[PDB]
Amino acid sequence: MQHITVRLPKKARAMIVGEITNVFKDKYPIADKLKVIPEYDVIEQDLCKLLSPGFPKQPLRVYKFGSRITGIGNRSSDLDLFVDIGNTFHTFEHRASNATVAKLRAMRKFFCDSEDWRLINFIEQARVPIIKTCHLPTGIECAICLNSMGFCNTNLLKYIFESQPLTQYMCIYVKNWLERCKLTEQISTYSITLMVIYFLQLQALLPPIAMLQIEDAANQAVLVGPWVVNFAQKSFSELGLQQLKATVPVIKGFLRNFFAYFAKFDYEHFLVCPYIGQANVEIAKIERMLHARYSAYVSDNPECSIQLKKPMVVQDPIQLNHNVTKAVTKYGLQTFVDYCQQTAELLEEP
Ligand SMILES: O=c1ccn([C@@H]2O[C@H](COP(=O)(O)OP(=O)(O)OP(=O)(O)O)[C@@H](O)[C@H]2O)c(=O)[nH]1
Ligand SMILES: O=c1ccn([C@@H]2O[C@H](COP(=O)(O)OP(=O)(O)OP(=O)(O)O)[C@@H](O)[C@H]2O)c(=O)[nH]1
Ligand SMILES: [Mg+2]
Repeated sequence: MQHITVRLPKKARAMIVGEITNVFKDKYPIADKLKVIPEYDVIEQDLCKLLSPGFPKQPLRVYKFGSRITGIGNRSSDLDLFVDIGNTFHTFEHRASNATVAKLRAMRKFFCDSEDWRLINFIEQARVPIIKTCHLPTGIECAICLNSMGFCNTNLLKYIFESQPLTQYMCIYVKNWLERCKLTEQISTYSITLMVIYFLQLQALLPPIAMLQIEDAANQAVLVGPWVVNFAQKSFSELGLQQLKATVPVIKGFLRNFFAYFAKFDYEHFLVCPYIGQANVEIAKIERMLHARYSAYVSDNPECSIQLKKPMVVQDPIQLNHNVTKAVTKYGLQTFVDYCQQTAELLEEP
């Protein structure tokens, strides 16, 4: 019923009204530690040893990505892995090719037969097909794919989080909030990460991604199909952006404003747009504001444009044809908005 507000789940309410310190006391130091632990080298080595024989004359490289690597993971987080077999890094696949699916199918048997791996699930129908498998010596669940784009946006998030740590604290908070609100079926960890990034861009605390991707005599694009996946690694001092120390008061204030902002955002006409990094980016206008490679890509592939006829539009800042919240329904959006409203209220000072 659209005339009634969806009540914030008690599990979320107890954590919000509870101290924000308890939300980080343990979570931030764990997340920081998990950016680099020796277990990941063991996983990398075991994965290469396992898979090389199946692809004998081909280069093979493992790329770690996802929340562990960016610094918002916890001990139960998966480890996301991109296996590059035969220099596919720079090849864009909107949906996986038959050749990609064949390689993933071949990889399945290796994990099945190995004593060191428990095959959990082989997901073939997804946008990004993945093999979910537990590395038994470490106990870490690995999510293995053949698509480089997540690794690319992981390196962007890592730069953002390291340059402006407030961002990372906020993402740890909002990730946990999403879980306690039971919103993860429609809004992913990565979606809410992009929302935090966009919010802070509007506070002049983060640069637009477009500004990091100027193509001139000094800087050339790394391309994955039509997408520019590199970025200038400028100091924030050179960018002219201040770098805050995240304290509990500071985080609490930015979080209240975050939820207040997305509580009142006009999802019918505007999109969350970390590429442009400015306020009030119109759904009606975004496609004309993108780089010429986008226009050329869609002109040749009109079925592959960003999906804008959706309740909630959050555009990936690198894979510009991807609305990462395209699965949010009308009622799921109302639920999100209602939860944001109630959360910002509980974060007010007296
Ligand atoms: O490289 C990736 C990409 C995505 N994912 C994660 O896989 C999960 C499922 O991905 P989606 O949320 O996109 O839903 P889906 O499987 O039905 O595929 P589409 O609707 O987009 O067509 C999501 O939680 C995503 O974050 C990865 O783990 N690795
Ligand atoms: O829509 C999507 C979803 C996911 N991804 C890419 O897949 C990465 C892994 O997608 P995950 O679903 O594993 O999320 P996450 O690792 O960021 O956080 P967890 O819930 O696992 O702790 C994401 O961090 C992103 O790089 C996309 O590129 N697009
Ligand atoms: Mg992950």
